[PDB]
Amino acid sequence: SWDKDVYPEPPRRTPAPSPQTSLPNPITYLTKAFDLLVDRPVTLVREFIERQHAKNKYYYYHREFRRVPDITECHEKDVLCMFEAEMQWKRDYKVDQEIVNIIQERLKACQQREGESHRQNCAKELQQFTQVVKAYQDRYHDLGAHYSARKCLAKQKQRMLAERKATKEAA
Amino acid sequence: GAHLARRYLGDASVEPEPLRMPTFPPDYGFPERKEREMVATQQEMNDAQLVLQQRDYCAHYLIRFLKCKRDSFPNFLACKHEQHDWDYCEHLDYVKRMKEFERERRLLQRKKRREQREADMA
Amino acid sequence: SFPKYEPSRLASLPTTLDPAEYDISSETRKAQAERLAIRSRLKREYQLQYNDPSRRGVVEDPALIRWTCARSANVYPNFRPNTKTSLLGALFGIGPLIFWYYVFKTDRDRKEKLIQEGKLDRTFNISY
Amino acid sequence: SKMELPDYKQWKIEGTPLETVQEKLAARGLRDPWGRNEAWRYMGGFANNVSFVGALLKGFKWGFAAFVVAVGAEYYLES
Amino acid sequence: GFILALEISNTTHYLKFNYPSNTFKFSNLLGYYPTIMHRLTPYMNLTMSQKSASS
Amino acid sequence: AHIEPRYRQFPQLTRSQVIQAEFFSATMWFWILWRFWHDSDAVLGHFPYPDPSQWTDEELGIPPD
Amino acid sequence: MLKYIIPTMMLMPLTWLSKNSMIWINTTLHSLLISLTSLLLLNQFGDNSLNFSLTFFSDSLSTPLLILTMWLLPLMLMASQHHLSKENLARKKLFISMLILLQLFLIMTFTATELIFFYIMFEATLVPTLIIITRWGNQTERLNAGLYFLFYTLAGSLPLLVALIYIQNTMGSLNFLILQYWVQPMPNSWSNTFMWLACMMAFMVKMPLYGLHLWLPKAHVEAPIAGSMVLAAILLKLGGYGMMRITLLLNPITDFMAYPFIMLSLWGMIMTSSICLRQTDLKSLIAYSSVSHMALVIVAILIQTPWSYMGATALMIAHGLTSSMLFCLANSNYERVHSRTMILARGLQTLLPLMAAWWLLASLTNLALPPSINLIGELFVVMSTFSWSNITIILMGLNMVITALYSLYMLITTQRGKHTHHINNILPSFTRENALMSLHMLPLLLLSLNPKIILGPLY
Amino acid sequence: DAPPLTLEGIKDRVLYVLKLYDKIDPEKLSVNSHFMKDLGLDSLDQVEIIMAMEDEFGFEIPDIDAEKLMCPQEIVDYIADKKDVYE
Amino acid sequence: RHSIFAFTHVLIPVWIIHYYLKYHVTTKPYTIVEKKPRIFPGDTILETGEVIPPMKEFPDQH
Amino acid sequence: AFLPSAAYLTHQQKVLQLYKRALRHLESRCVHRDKYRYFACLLRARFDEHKNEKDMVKATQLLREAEKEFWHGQHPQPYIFPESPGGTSYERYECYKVPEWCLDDWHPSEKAMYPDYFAKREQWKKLRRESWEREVKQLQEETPVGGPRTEALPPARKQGDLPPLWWHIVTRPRERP
Amino acid sequence: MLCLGAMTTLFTAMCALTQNDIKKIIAFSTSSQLGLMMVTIGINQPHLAFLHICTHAFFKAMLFMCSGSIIHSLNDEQDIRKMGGLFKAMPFTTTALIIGSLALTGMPFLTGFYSKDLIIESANTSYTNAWALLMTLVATSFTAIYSTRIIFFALLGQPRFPTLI
Amino acid sequence: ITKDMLPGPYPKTPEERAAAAKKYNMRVEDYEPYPDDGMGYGDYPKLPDRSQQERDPWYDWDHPDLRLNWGEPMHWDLDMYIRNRVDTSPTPVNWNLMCKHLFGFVAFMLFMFWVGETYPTYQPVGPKQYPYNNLYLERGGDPNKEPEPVVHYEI
Ligand SMILES: CCCCCCCCCCCCCCCCCC(=O)OC[C@H](COP(=O)([O-])OC[C@H](O)COP(=O)([O-])OC[C@H](COC(=O)CCCCCCCCCCCCCCCCC)OC(=O)CCCCCCCCCCCCCCCCC)OC(=O)CCCCCCCCCCCCCCCCC
Ligand SMILES: CCCCCCCCCCCCCCCCCC(=O)OC[C@H](COP(=O)([O-])OCC[N+](C)(C)C)OC(=O)CCCCCCCCCCCCCCCCC
Ligand SMILES: CCCCCCCCCCCCCCCCCC(=O)OC[C@H](COP(=O)(O)OCCN)OC(=O)CCCCCCCCCCCCCCCCC
Ligand SMILES: *C(=O)CCCCCCCCCCCCC
Repeated sequence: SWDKDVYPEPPRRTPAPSPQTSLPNPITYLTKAFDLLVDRPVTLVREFIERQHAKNKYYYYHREFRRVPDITECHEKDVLCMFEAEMQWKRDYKVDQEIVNIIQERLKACQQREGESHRQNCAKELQQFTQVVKAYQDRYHDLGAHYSARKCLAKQKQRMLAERKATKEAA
Repeated sequence: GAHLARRYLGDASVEPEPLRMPTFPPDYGFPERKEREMVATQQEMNDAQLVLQQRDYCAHYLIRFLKCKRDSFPNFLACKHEQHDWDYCEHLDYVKRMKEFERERRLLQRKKRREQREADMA
Repeated sequence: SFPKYEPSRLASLPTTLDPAEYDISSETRKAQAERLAIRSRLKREYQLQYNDPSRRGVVEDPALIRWTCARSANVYPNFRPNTKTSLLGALFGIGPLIFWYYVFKTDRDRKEKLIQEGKLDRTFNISY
Repeated sequence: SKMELPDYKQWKIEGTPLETVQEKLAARGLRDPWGRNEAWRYMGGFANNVSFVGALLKGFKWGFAAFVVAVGAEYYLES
Repeated sequence: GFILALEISNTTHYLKFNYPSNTFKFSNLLGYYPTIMHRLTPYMNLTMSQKSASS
Repeated sequence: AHIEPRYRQFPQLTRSQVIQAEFFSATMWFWILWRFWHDSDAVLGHFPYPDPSQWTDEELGIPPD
Repeated sequence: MLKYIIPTMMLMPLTWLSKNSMIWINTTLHSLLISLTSLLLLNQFGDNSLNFSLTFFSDSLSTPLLILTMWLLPLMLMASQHHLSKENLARKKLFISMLILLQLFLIMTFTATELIFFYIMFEATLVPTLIIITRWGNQTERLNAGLYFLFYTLAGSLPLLVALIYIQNTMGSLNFLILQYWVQPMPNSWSNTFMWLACMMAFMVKMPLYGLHLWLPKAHVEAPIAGSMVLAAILLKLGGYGMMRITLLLNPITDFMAYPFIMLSLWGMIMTSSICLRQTDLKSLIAYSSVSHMALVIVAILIQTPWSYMGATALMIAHGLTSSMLFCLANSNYERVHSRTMILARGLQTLLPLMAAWWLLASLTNLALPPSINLIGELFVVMSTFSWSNITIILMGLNMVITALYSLYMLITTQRGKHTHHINNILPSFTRENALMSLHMLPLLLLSLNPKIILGPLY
Repeated sequence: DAPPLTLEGIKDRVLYVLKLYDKIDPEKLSVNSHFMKDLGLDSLDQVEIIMAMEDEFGFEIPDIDAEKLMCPQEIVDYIADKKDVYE
Repeated sequence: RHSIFAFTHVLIPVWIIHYYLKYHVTTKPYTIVEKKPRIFPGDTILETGEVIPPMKEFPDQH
Repeated sequence: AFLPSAAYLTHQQKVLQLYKRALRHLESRCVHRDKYRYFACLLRARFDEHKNEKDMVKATQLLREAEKEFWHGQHPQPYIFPESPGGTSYERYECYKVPEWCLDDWHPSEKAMYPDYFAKREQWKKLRRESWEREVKQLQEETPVGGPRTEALPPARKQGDLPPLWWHIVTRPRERP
Repeated sequence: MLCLGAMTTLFTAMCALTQNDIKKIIAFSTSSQLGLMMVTIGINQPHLAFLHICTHAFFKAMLFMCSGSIIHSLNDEQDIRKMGGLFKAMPFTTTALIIGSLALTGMPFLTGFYSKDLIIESANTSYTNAWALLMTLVATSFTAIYSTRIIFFALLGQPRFPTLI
Repeated sequence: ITKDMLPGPYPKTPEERAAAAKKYNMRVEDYEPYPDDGMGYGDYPKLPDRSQQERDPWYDWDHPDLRLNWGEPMHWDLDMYIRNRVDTSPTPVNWNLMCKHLFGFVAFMLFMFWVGETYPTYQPVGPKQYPYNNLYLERGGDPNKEPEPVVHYEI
């Protein structure tokens, strides 16, 4: 399974089946046939496979990268420090890519789940998507195919000079 | 389709433009004109997942018809009454829109007679 | 009377509406007979090799080899740089390069000028 | 295997529109030498084909009968 | 449409031979569209594919 | 036995193709007449179309000046 | 990378000590073993390239080209062993030695950490290719084709030698890993303009650029089949590899130096594709189609966006497999009719149905049928060029019409229609030939299942 | 579907179409009755006979072959050769 | 062996696809995302028991 | 115009071919059989009117304006027979017409499936290869100097000889393989 | 979409009025129906267009199957001017061709009535390009014209096919 | 094949023209070369620029699909004038009349679509009326802001 906080679903409210006609629908009989013929043998096979899993339990681990100094506190043309800064920046860039992918999945799942009233009932996912796309665009857009932490730092410093000039002219 | 010939081949100053009307106030000619009553709650037609074209002033019959259409499955021919109720109230809404159109055309005739009377009087 | 057929480059004149089709003159008889003789000699030269049991391969066609050699290798040894070829090589060789250069250059100057003025709607554009 | 062709003497153009064609040709001094070749198309089972409203109303009689029976069935069955 | 085309179909049995109009030749030769566009547009490409670009 | 080819004459018909063709033609006309008997408004009209010129100025609010 | 260099060198005593009936089987077997071993290079990371030593390194750009290079050698040995059957034994071993030497030069061309060693290997690949074309080519024009192939390349590459030694004297190094971190911006000057031309024009010739492509419809045509396979599938891609290594150092001047050359490809891929509509020579049609496909790679490297580099490296790998299979199909008909004229042998689906199925599959991969990696590279380049300038879709989309129109014409002229009557030596498809077609097509179809390995260092 | 033609069946059909032609008396006609010499017909009549053969058997005879089929046996042999009868 | 087509081509694929969707696809988030079911005035929720209140009384038109 | 045996069409041949093309296009215009039969006898009368014209310039002129008549009165989509050029089924089965020499390339395990057929093919191939030299020396002893004049071929003049250049006419594929 | 669909459904149904190959006539029929589908997308009725797809599939595949039955029964003959008299000779194909032609033209309460007629009722009663509606109606008349052209030359009248049945 | 049967330079003397015509297997009176403007044709014959569809289909060709004989001098654009490609066959209607009719029909239809767009048909009705301020929250309006009250009355 997954975490319901990073992949949120609201609680499901299905209505009770209230038949008006006396004609029995084929869907309930086919659901009973799918329970007998399909779901129970698959369940038995998965229980067998899971017992064979439980006979030999072992683990893997999620790798933790400790934070090395970034590109701002590396001396210029010092490859032993700015190498580590660049590798850390590439891993942060790949993780930010996956964050934007998570928010896209949230947005698309909200659209399909809310169905016809999706424009009203998915304003929060749209707003979080807009914020994270704005942040990703201000951070990594237009760096080129030869992007680096130096390119990203230069873009950030250009944006900060533009913001400082815009603040100074508005005072 | 005579109104197309009246607007295109006649004059268009007395004929109402479809894209921008009513150009007259809704109280212009009415003592205490009451609003249209919306039966279905906004949350009710929100939770019925109706199309936004279908969330008009007569969607409560549509909610009744869709609940009938769900509850009477597989007998798909068993909700003609609720369908005719919704179709009749959509018909009444269409008659109201025709009444708005004819009201605007008659008030443009009134304004035409007003300006001709003001030109002939003074 | 009847509308005369006006032949074009891609819609040629019919065989029956050509006024040279009805030539009974002896020089046209000689030309048609000599073309018949050439065609019959080439036909006989083909189908002697085509009907050979000992032959197993390709009846080579020097007309075909001649056509491919004219289309491929004979073009430069029979080229002369003159007025016509120079104007056609400048018109068709560097002309479209200049044209697409100015089109794409004007488009990218307009787009870059809109982007660095904060005018282009680049709201969700993060794949590039 | 061996197929027997029918007689050639049974194809006569009298009573067919080939007769009208031959009469309008003899009205201006002509004669129709391929009439008996075309005579089989207007004779036999391929004579008297239906009209277009008879083509559309194929099976209309039994359909109308089944309609009246079903309307009477639902008119009695409501009671 | 059925009535007008039944009239057109019943006139086919008649012994009247007219020359075809430009309306018939326009409806029958596919609005003249594949007769033009499939002769002209490949020509203008393929000559340009040999005289201009290749040779 | 399969159909033998014939020459310049009407071909052999099976009983089955004739009765099935007539049965589906009768099925078509039964369905057309049945649905025309029951629905009768998808063709001829569902609701009456009101005349706007017959409406009073009182219900549309046209004060006489 | 020495675990691949030494087996490739041990292929030389493997072919010079084999018995006279055994020199194809042993080299095919052990070159397939080297190609199996090549998959260990897929130890790639999301941040760090696989950096073996001071001399050799392999990122996710060099790795698919290495796998394709080490896979192409057994396929060239299968393709070339039929028409060299009556060849002298020692000349047969010299041919195999030139192919082995070319693989050896290529697998340390792509892994060269330092750029002048890249240049030495990059220009060392000329000599076996030149010898294969001019010695085992079939016609008279192999000598002129060897002269054109040598002298466009050297006229391009000797300013690259001067420019790389200039970078060595200025930056202090030509290590690519050092130059990732010490790269200085290249401003606008005439000195930097000719710096850019000297760094780029060699790879422009090797791609080839339109207008500089003239060596290719001779060198790809006059070569034997192993020569055409290695020229189309690998040796064009040295230009794109070297561009992706060298445009790191050429910023930001590239953003206005790319403008003529982008035009030269965006119009040129319209022209050469149009040229493929009127090619009577089938092998020349495949050559001009290779120019047409590499023009998109030139545009994608010059516009230098991530989608463009991913589509460019996908299109390089996909075009390597596709054009190699197309030349092998053209040779499979040349070994029967002994003429490269496409209109000669027609209606071959009536005579060779399974080979016509291979023709169909290679045509569909040539016209970028989804979800093949031909379409993946094609599509990503089209996305990045639309983001570059929106009008370019016209020159993209029109290209994708003409790219279909010669691919199926090649399928219709050769395989469909009435068969030629006077040609009667059309043997059935040999097992070697169908094996060759499958060893091209089946990796090209399996790479659609996992395309992330052929999408470069910035996937 | 597609019943196989034989020489006897083609001969029967060709002579049958020629017995329904009102410029040939059906008692003088045989398999070798030459149309211009024995039956005394016009070249226009020979063209109409070959066109009736085309409408009978359903395939066009070209004019370079139509202007040389001058007896019914030649027509039967031509239809035989162009349809490969007695396989 | 009379209805082996309903066993090999249908029922064994229903087994394979149900196992694949139950224990590999629905165990990952947002892979099978279903539209939430339609709720009417007068319904009873299965997961809550909360009766949806019916609509307001109609201004009857006929 | 373009014929294998003759270099040209005679005037009489041109009149016959115009007559046949006019009747086919008339049948395309005049769909029903009685109506076509009426207008076809009328067209036969129009061709019978100028049958006995002795001035060859006048007959050639009448043929020329009759061609212009036909070109104005042609059908835009004339009726084409299905196996006629321009037909719907024209050259449809050419993908199924495999030549005979491909049977030589078969494997002996798939030749052993038909023992009598290939045993009978061997005497056809033997008859062809013993007739070939006799028919080549027949062609060279009968062709005039300067090459052949027409594309016609002589028949087998002797007993035991086969006609020259006969193999790819006799062993052509069937129309429905 | 509205102008393009009305242009297509005019032009192809106009071209179908005078064709003689039966498969060409039914191909112009299906392209005229696709033009009608593009029209009813252009009037903001996508679900009626999809209903017309699902409706159109049945009778148009059946009309091509009836044409193929005729073509195979007449030995690969595809031209309507060599047909006729097949009302009784091919009775089941006659029945199904009449039912398909009436479903195409919009006979009431056959399958084509349940989308196409509604399409017309939505193309009339909408803020529409009026020339597109008028060409849509001219195309609707042309559908009846070429449908009874099929029925008249193929099924009605007298035989025109060759003599070996 | 050898040297003197390959294509060569443009013939100027009549004996060179006659040797060229003998090389291309055709009569001297029928042998026209391309005009010597230096485009790269040389002595190659200008065949009369017809498609291969116009060739006689009932004639027994050496190549029946191409309608082309063995040894026959091929057209320069033979790969272009194949029957899978560009046709030059005579059309029942004149080419200029076809172009005028098609351009007139397309231009008139586009003009009438422009006219009908300028003058659209509609129904004698008002606007469709929606509750809750023309469905403000449904159309994506934010709930923190408040729209102006859109009110519809009975009529
Ligand atoms: C890792 C495990 C992977 C397992 C799955 C496999 C994944 C793909 C691998 C490669 C698949 C193709 C190989 C077979 C075809 C090539 C040879 C051939 O033609 O044989 C005909 C022959 C049958 O014909 P025949 O009657 O005997 O004689 C042939 C006739 O002479 C004449 O024959 P013909 O002309 O009548 O018929 C030829 C016909 C021609 O058919 C066509 O032209 C139609 C195909 C194109 C249009 C339709 C498809 C469009 C794309 C959609 C499909 C892909 C995505 C689908 C998923 C949903 C959407 C995302 O070919 C087919 O129908 C082949 C069906 C499969 C086509 C796949 C796509 C090829 C089209 C071009 C590229 C398209 C983009 C890339 C797609 C890549 C997908 C992975 O086949 C065989 O005998 C099979 C040989 C063995 C096949 C082995 C396959 C695996 C190879 C890899 C080995 C190593 C990994 C282990 C896997 C083992 C699996 C068992
Ligand atoms: C395939 C055929 C075409 C191939 C094209 C190859 C590229 C075309 C351009 C090459 C120019 C020559 C090499 C330039 C190397 C630049 C290195 C460098 O640092 O430059 C900056 C240096 C600058 O000097 P510096 O760097 O020492 O000075 C310090 C910096 N400043 C200038 C600020 C003080 O440039 C030069 O010194 C000169 C560069 C231009 C050289 C012009 C001569 C050659 C002309 C073009 C020849 C093209 C090929 C000819 C053959 C064709 C076939 C026969
Ligand atoms: C919503 C917007 C809607 C816009 C609509 C209007 C715009 C498009 C206008 C029409 C353009 C396409 C039509 C013209 C080209 C048609 C080519 C073709 O199919 O030719 C067929 C021809 C032979 O076929 P045919 O003679 O008909 O067959 C009779 C049976 N023997 O076959 C041949 O001769 C073979 C030829 C092969 C090579 C073809 C070379 C020409 C390629 C043209 C590509 C055009 C690309 C345009 C790109 C636009 C980008 C925006
Ligand atoms: C006014 O007439 C409103 C109707 C829409 C414009 C006119 C439409 C005319 C075509 C439809 C009716 C056809 C009657 C034969």
